[PDB]
Amino acid sequence: QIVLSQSPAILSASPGEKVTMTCRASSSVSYIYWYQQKPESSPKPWIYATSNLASGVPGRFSGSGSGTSYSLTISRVEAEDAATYYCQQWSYNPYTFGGGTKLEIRR
Amino acid sequence: NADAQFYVCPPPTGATVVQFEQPRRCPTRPEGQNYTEGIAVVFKENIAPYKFKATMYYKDVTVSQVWFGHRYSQFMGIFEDRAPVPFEEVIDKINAKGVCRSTAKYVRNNMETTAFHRDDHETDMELKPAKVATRTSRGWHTTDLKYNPSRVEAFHRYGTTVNCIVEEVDARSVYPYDEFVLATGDFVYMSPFYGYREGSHTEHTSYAADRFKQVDGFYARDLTTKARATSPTTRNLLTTPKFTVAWDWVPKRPAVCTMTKWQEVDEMLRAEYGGSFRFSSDAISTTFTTNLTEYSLSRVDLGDCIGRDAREAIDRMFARKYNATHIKVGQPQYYLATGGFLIAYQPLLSNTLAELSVERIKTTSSIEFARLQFTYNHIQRHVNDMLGRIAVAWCELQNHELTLWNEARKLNPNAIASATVGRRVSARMAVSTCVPVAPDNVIVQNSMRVSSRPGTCYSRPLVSFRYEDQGPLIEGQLGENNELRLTRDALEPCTVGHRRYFIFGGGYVYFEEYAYSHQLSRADVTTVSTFIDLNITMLEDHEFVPLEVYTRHEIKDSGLLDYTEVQRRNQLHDLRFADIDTVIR
Amino acid sequence: EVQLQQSGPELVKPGASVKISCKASGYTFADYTMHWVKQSHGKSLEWIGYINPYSLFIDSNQKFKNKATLTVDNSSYTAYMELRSLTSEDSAVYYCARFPPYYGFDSHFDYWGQGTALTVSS
Repeated sequence: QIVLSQSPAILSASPGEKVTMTCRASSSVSYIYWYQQKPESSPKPWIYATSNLASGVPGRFSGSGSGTSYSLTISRVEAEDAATYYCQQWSYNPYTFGGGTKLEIRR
Repeated sequence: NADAQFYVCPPPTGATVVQFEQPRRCPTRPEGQNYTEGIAVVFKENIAPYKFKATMYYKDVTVSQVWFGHRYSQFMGIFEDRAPVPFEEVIDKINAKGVCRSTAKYVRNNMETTAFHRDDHETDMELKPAKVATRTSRGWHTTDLKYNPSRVEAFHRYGTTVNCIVEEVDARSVYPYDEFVLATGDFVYMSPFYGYREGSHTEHTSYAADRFKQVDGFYARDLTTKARATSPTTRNLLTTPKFTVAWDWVPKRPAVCTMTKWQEVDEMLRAEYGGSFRFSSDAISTTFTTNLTEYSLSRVDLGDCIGRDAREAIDRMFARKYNATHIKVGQPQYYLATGGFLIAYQPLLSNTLAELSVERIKTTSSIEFARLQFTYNHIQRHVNDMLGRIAVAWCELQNHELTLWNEARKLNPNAIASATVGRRVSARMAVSTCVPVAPDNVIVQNSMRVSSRPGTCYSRPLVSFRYEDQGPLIEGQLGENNELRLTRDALEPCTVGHRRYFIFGGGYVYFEEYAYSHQLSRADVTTVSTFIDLNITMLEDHEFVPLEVYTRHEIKDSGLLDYTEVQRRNQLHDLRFADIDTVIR
Repeated sequence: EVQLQQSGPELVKPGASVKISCKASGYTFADYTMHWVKQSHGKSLEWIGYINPYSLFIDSNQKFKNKATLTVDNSSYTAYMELRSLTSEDSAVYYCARFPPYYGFDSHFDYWGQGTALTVSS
């Protein structure tokens, strides 16, 4: 099974700061797909096809990458931008999800 | 008779002694080439394309412009276009129900354009089979008549025709398999092995990502039988600006090979000499030549067919002939032969004898050097074996005959020494030689009678001779082979019926009852031969003329239609039938 | 709007079998694939498999071959996941998810269920 190591495991951010989170893959993948999960709630679609933004996500999010290295960036982090972010792939059977990167806000 | 000389040598007494040469060391026969019995599979460079099946889905859009005169009607223009069927209409109309909608909607010249069949409302039309042609694949369409507008006099009118065509076509790709072409003549600038899954996204595409989709769990429904398939497949669907093509996704490695199996050799002999291996096959009459080191199959790009086809063919050829008589020693070995041939060799050993950087290989089109290497080596090894056996027999005969030459020296040392020095000599353990002077003009007496003692008479003819003409006549006696001795000492008792030939200067002298009768030629006595005949003739000269079964002008004329010649005729049309220079104002 | 109502039995005995449902509304149930994922105690997300309601084609994780079976009710517009031989490590929140019936660049889990929470204990 293809593995998606998702660094960092936990990142702390102050509101306004530009932050970035990585997702590197064991083998080359065609695309990467990002999801947001807040507690006691379902995951929601966030970034699809490595760069495209899902319906209703803010324009401060952006994605980048190809092959085995992928990234998610926020231009200025807001307070509602505080959850776990999962990268997943479907290029191989089974579909796998990364370990998650938890985004914490400073106050 | 004067063609023969005469000779006088004294008694041999001197320091000139001579010995015969002792027996020589006869040559040892060459030992012979050691072979290895084995099974081979020979590979050539693949020149065949990769062939696969595809299906095309497009719409023939035709809009015509008719002017309606008083008596007649004239086309003012006919616009023909090929529209791709969308992805959703291939999946949900054609594969689902066997229908295609009567509207083409597609992007053309950076504009979304729509076209309604018969300029009417949209409906779903049934795909029915095309009219049969010979040596064509299957096809389906929705309409067979063009739509032209109805007559309103002195107006220009327009009419649109939409025909949804589905065609099965053969698709061909060549290495590095970045592209393929269809049977229509349409290039597709995508690898046949491209996909979003299983690592296939490294393959080439020059199309945007919205043009390519993949369907896993695809069940094809036959358009004639209306029968859905029982096993699923993964379909690639690519919309181009003129058509959408569909094909099965397969992995690239078990589909493509750079080499192809050419010959299966059940009896391949391997010989090692001169720092090389020589792989001879007696069935196909070739010998291949390689280095001692095996070739690594990891050096061959896309070379997974080689080990599969070799191990399968070797196991058949072992289970057909070598089942009870041999065992396999080791694994199959791989060698690169001169001319660009890869040899997969399985060594065998008989049950009696069992006491204890990536690159492309280019093959040549002519195997004639390996078949000339076979025929030369097969003749060379035979003529060297046979002429070597004659050479060991000629040495053994000349050593064996020396015993017969030792017993013949003691009998007649004059004739044996004169036959082994190269000059007439006199001889008497070693043997001592002397050279005779050569006289001629000899006279022979008529009487063999000894007058002094009447009860005896000489055995050999009396002669008188002169060394030179200014010297006295020397009395002597005729000896053996025209040797005139100096003494008259060959006495014998007188007998009855005395009749003798004696060699006297290129002919025989004949004496009857001790009296000179007459001289003879040698062409009077019957000749018997001591000799064994041997009639060897030379191999004559032969001339080899040029000979071909088809000249290169014949193989190019074998094609029905030549593209260079049709385009040279067709593009000369305005230079023959029009005027490209005149401008009317 | 597009909604995936997901309810099932939530407290179950070790060595038994449960069936979770995901009712679909707001879209044609037959032209999208229904996926199932597992989130155990906030460790990760594991994909189970999917089913196409039209062609009944199933592609599954081999980790769950002796564990899950998937089926649909076409007349009821509900998908089902049946989890057999329940041990305690099977205790997780199970989600249902919608996905296109093809692989393009657009193909992603765009709608989710709220998640049925399973407990294997006594």
